[PDB]
Amino acid sequence: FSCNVDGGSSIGAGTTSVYVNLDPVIQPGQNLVVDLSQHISCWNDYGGWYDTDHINLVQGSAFAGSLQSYKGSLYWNNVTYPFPLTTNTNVLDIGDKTPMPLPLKLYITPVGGVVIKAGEVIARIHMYKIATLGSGNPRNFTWNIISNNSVVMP
Ligand SMILES: O=C(O)c1cc(-c2ccccc2O[C@@H]2O[C@H](CO)[C@H](O)[C@H](O)[C@H]2O)cc([N+](=O)[O-])c1
Ligand SMILES: O=C(O)c1cc(-c2ccccc2O[C@@H]2O[C@H](CO)[C@H](O)[C@H](O)[C@H]2O)cc([N+](=O)[O-])c1
Repeated sequence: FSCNVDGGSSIGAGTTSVYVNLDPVIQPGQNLVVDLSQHISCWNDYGGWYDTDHINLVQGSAFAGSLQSYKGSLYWNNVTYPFPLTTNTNVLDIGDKTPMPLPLKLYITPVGGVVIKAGEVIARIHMYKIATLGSGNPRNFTWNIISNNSVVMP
């Protein structure tokens, strides 16, 4: 099982930064929408749904410390969860060799000028993989989400 970010090197586990582009200006009462499906894609390394991979996001996925007061909802594979995650999410099965954009979005409500600083971590999303055959070769991933640009709110 592997993923990449913006079509870069293949990733089988571990921590990777994911750089996003956000609307530079938002109004009071407006949320930021981070569509991670545009950045992270994953696939099964055999194809044909041989040794199908089972992927979920993990309780403890959270905002960056600086943004701890923010509110959020996380969309994963047809379901929306409050963020930070206090439960794991549903499981997404991956079996094609052709990369699948991850069905992952984050909706962020700023609480408490600059609402997002360019270059700062926004959120840390933990992901778990286990496959079907043998031990399933469980793997842990972290996606550290970072904006390329600042966002301001009047
Ligand atoms: O385990 C890894 O860390 C890892 C494995 C592989 C890989 C490459 C070639 C063939 C099979 C591979 O892994 C198996 O894939 C199964 C179906 O997805 C299934 O996931 C199996 O459990 C798995 O062993 C690639 C990378 N990579 O980042 O390019 C990473
Ligand atoms: O090892 C497992 O069985 C397992 C691991 C994870 C996981 C994936 C990604 C990042 C962190 C993860 O678990 C945390 O690991 C901490 C120690 O490193 C620490 O042990 C935390 O308690 C733990 O939650 C998810 C699942 N899962 O089923 O979604 C299972």
